[PDB]
Amino acid sequence: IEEGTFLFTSESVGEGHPDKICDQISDAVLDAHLQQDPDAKVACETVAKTGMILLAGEITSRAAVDYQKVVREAVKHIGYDDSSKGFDYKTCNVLVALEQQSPDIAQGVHLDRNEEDIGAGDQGLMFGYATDETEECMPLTIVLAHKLNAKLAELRRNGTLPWLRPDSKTQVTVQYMQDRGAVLPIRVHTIVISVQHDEEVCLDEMRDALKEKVIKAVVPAKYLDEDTIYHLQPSGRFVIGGPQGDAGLTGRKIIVDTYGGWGAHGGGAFSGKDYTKVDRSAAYAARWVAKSLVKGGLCRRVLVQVSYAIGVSHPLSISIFHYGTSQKSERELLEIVKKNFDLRPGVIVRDLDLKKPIYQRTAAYGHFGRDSFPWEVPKKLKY
Amino acid sequence: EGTFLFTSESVGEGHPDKICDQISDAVLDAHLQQDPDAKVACETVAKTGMILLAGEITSRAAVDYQKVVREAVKHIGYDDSSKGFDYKTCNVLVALEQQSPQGLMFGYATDETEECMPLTIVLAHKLNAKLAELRRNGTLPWLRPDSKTQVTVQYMQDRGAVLPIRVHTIVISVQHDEEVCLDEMRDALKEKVIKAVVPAKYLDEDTIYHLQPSGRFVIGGPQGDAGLTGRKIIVDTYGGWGAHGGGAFSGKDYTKVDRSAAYAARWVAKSLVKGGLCRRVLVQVSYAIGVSHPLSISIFHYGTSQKSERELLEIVKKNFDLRPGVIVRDLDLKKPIYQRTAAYGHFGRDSFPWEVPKKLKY
Amino acid sequence: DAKVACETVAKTGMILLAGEITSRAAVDYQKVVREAVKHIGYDDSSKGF
Ligand SMILES: C[S@@+](CC[C@H](N)C(=O)[O-])C[C@H]1O[C@@H](n2cnc3c(N)ncnc32)[C@H](O)[C@@H]1O
Ligand SMILES: [Mg+2]
Ligand SMILES: [Mg+2]
Repeated sequence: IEEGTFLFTSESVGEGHPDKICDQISDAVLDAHLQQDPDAKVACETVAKTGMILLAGEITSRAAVDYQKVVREAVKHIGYDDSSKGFDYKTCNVLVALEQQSPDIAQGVHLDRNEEDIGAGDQGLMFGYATDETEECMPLTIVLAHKLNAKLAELRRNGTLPWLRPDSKTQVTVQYMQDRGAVLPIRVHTIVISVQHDEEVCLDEMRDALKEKVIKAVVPAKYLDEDTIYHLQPSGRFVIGGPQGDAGLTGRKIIVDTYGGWGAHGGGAFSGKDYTKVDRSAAYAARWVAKSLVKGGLCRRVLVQVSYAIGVSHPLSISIFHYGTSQKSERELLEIVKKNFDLRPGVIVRDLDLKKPIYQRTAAYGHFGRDSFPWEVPKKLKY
Repeated sequence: EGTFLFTSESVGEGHPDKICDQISDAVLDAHLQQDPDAKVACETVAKTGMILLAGEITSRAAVDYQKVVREAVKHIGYDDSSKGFDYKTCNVLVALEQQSPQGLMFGYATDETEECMPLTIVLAHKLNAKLAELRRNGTLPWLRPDSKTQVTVQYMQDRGAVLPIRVHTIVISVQHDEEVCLDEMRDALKEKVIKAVVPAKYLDEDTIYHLQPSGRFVIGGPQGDAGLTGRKIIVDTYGGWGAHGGGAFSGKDYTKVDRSAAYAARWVAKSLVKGGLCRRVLVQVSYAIGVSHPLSISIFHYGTSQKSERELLEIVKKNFDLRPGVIVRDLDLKKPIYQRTAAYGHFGRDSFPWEVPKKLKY
Repeated sequence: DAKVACETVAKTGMILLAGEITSRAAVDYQKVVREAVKHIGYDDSSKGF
C-alpha cells in the first residue's frame, strides 16, 4: 500500500570533510578581513588536498591579514594536528594566490555609489525556502543530518568520545506523506553515518556509540521504530579521511549548505564572499522572506526566487510558489513581499547586519535553521 | 493572473568555472581512450596564469597533462596575454595521486521545448553558444571567450504544465577587447545574438535588456575570477527547475553514480514526456547501500499524466534497468565523450545517449 | 630590521615565493613581483612571459 507516500534523503558532512574544510577556511579569511575593514571585497576560494591548502581568488581590503595564521588556526580548530590523522596544521603546505578585485568589476558594481545603490556583485538566481514540518522551518531530513554531525563534533571536543576524528558523512532518509501541498514526515527510514576514527577503537564499540550517544541524543523517538535501518560505519575501516588521499574545494557542498535537496537552488556558493556577492546576501534574504511567510501564517510551505544583473541594484525578478498551501494567491503573496522587503544588496546588508564577521559559524552544519542568525528571525509583516 | 516569472542562467566556454569543468572532463576523456576502466576524480582550479590539477586517478593510461590542458585552453580561445590568459604560456601544475590497478538522483523533463527542457535555460545556453560561434567566425571579432547569460521567462500555469508566454528580461555579459565601444556591443548583442536565438514571438517592446550592464568587461577569464571544477551544477542541469541532490559531474568517471544515474534519470524523464505519458515530470531515484536496483522510485507528473504514479512506475520498471552497471552499458558511458558535456549543459542536446528517447512498450 | 630569507622560483607562467620573513612591513607581494618582471621587460606572450 502507498497512497501519496515517498522517500526523501539529505546529507550533511562534518567539518573535516575536505570540501567543508575549504568552506570554513574561506569564511575564516572573510571574517579576518571584516574584523578590520567592514567594506572589504572578498572572493576567497580555498583548495584542500594531501598536505596542501591553496587560497585562490580576489580581495580588495584595508586589513592586514596573515594568511598563514588564519589558515593554520582554522585547520587547528577543525582538529587536524598530527600525521596520524592524515593532516597537520603545524606542518601542512599553505599556498596563497590572491589578487585585488578586478577594477572592471569595482567600477561596475560599487565604486562612487551610495550604499543603497550598489549593484549586484554578479548576475545570478537565488532561492529561499521554508516548511512548517519542523520548528526551525526546515526539512527534517537535512536538520537531522546536520545535527548528527554537530553531535559527533561535540562528543569529540569534550573528550566523551576521544576516538572520533574530524571527517564525517551522514545521510538521513525520511518517509514522507503529502498533505495538501505541505509534507508530513512520518518516520525515519534509514540513517547512514560514516565517521573518521582512531586506530585502537573496535568496530562495534563505535556502532554502539553512534546509536546510543549520537542518534538517541538527536532524533526524537517519535520518528524511530523497529524497522528503521541503521548503516553505522558501513564499509568498516574508515581510518583514512580528511584531505589525505582526497581533493576538496570551496562551494562543493551547496546543497548541504541549504535545503538538502528540497526547494531549489540557483547554484551560487556562499563561503568566501562578502555581502556584495548576491549568491550569499540574496539567498540569506530569500530564506528570511520564506521563513517570515510561514511563521507569519500565510502558508505552510513556500519557495521564493530572486534574480539579479551585475551592476544593477533592484532584483530583475521575484517569484513565489506556495505549493497551494495558502488561501491567498501567489500573486497576493508577492504583493505582500514587495511591500515588506527591499532586496537590494545595499539594503539587505543593513537589515541582516552582513558586515559582521560571523560567517565562519555558517560554514558547517548548514546556513539555515539556526537560532542566532538575523535571517532566521522572521519579520512581522503588514498587509 | 496565474502568471509567474522564472529565471535561469548559463555561462560560456571561457568562464573560469566552465574552463575547469572542460579540462577535468578532458583529463577524463584522455584517460578513457587508453583505459576504458580508468577511475578518475579530477578537480581543476584556475586563476591568473595557472591551471592546477588535483585528485585521485587509478588508471593504466599515460597522459600528457601538459598537452591535454593546453589544447583545451586553446580550443576555448585563450591564446594571448592581451586576453588575460594564454595556452602557450600558462602555468600547469599537476598534483594528481595516480595508482595502478548511497545516493538520491533526480531526472526532469518538460514539454515546453523540442529539447524537452525549460525554455529559460535552453535560451541561456544558446545565447552563449551563439557568442562563441560569432567569436570564432570572425563576425564579432571583439568578443572574447568568458561570458554569462540569464533569461527570465514569463510563464502561465496550465493544468500541471507551464506555458511560456514571453521573455521578460535578458542579461548578457561578455568579455571584450579595448577598441569596440559600448553602443556597438549592445546593438550587436541585441541584433546578431538575441534575435538569432530567441523566437520572435517571445520578444516584444516590453522585454528588458541588460546588455554589458557592468559597463566594462576587458579583464576576464581566470584573471577576473578564480575558477573551480563543479561550481556550475545548476547550469549543468535544470537551471533552477527539477531538483538536485548535490553531486558535480565533471572530472568523475562513469563508476560514480552521481553522474551516470543522473544521466539515466534524465533519460527516463525525457522518455516519459516524448512518449506522451507526461507533459512534465520529475523522476526520483533512491539508491541504497547493498542493492543493485533502486530502493525506491517516485514520479511526480504534476497531474499531467492520465495514468497514475503506480502505472507510470510499472511502465518504467519493464522498459528500464537502473542498475549502475547496466546504465553504463546501455548508454555507452565508457567512451571518451565527456568533454562535450562540460559546457552548454549536460541535458538538452540530442547528441548524447541519455537524450535519445527510448520507445516505450507497455 | 626585517628578517628576510626569500627564495624565488621562476618557470613557464609562474613566479613562486618560498621562504621565511618576519617583518613589521605591509608588503603586497603581487605588485612587488609583477613590477620587477615589468622592469625586467617581460610584458607579452610574444616574449614568452
Ligand atoms: C563578477 S565575477 C565574481 C565576483 C568576483 N570574484 C569579484 O571579485 O567581485 C563572476 C563572473 O562574472 C563575469 N565577469 C567578470 N568580470 C566582469 C565584468 N567586469 N562585468 C561583467 N561580468 C564580469 C565572469 O564571467 C566571472 O567569472
Ligand atoms: Mg562566483
Ligand atoms: Mg564561480
